[PDB]
Amino acid sequence: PRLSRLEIRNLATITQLELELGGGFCAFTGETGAGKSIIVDALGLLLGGRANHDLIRSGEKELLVTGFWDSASRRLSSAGRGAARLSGEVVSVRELQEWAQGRLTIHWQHSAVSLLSPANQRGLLDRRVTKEAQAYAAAHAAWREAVSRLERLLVPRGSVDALHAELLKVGQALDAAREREAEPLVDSLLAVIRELGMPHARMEFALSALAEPAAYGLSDVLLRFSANPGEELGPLSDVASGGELSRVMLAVSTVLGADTPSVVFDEVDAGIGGAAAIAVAEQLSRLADTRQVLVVTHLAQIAARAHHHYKVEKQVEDGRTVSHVRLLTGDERLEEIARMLSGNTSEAALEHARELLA
Repeated sequence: PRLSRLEIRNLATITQLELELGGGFCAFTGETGAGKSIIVDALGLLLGGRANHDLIRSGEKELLVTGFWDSASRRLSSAGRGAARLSGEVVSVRELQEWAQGRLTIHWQHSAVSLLSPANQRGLLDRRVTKEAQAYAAAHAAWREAVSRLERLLVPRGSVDALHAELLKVGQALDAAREREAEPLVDSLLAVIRELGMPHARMEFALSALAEPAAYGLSDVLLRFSANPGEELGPLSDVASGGELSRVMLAVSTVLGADTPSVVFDEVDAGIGGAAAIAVAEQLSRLADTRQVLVVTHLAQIAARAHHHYKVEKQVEDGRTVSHVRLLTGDERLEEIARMLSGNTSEAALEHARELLA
């Protein structure tokens, strides 16, 4: 159920943009900043993101972003208001978020409600030990019944104390499974991450013991990461580069899978190149075997692996240079790839382009 169509009106450098985009790996090249507005900035609004009025075109009163998979829309008004819609129905932004978060994932900018959320960091590990986790859940639920009944009432509490013993007993079994399955899981992620321009990345799952039992266990499960050799581990939110976060999100996404039909990465080509850039294009390609991945890129290595190569271009319209997008046919695409390497076609550029595409 990919994002089939995208309509943007009066957003930044875009007067009117109707984009039929679909498939697996979609690459946006050309005017990269413009591409970001389409893919990161615009789609961000559909996700129920901030109401950034800076996004409204320079001399315009209001912008509109419609997306078709079912439709969702976000309208920002220079007045100070706006509106969200789900299939033509004025809904609340909170509902737009809950709905769109089942369809879209934008990385770096919106990893917070995806994999970096406290609930999902834990989920990563807990879906490797479902048996133990379900064992806890059952124990915890049964214990809540005992506590409930006991509250409904010198008075015996014999059952609730036995159940609480199981709860801790089982709860500890869970932590043991967690720590057990953590290393192999961290190892599989690092295997990929270290090929994406972070050869000395370190990563671990940390269990934090809770004061009281949670519905999800006896401990908090946190994901800690350091990109460089000299650095100390820490939250993934503490990576110095947005691009680095994106590339770590990519790795996790291909290794363990994405949870939405469409995923967006911004800047995953940021601070890398050469070998590192090829490894990224390869991971993107694989994630696209099951998903629609939308990236804006300036590296021919990445573009050449796209199922669809879009070029963001510039045209004058009412004396103003606006943005325009269009699919690349094949030979036109080959030309673009060469331009991205050599900045203009050179028999060798075409020869390098030929290989990148194949």
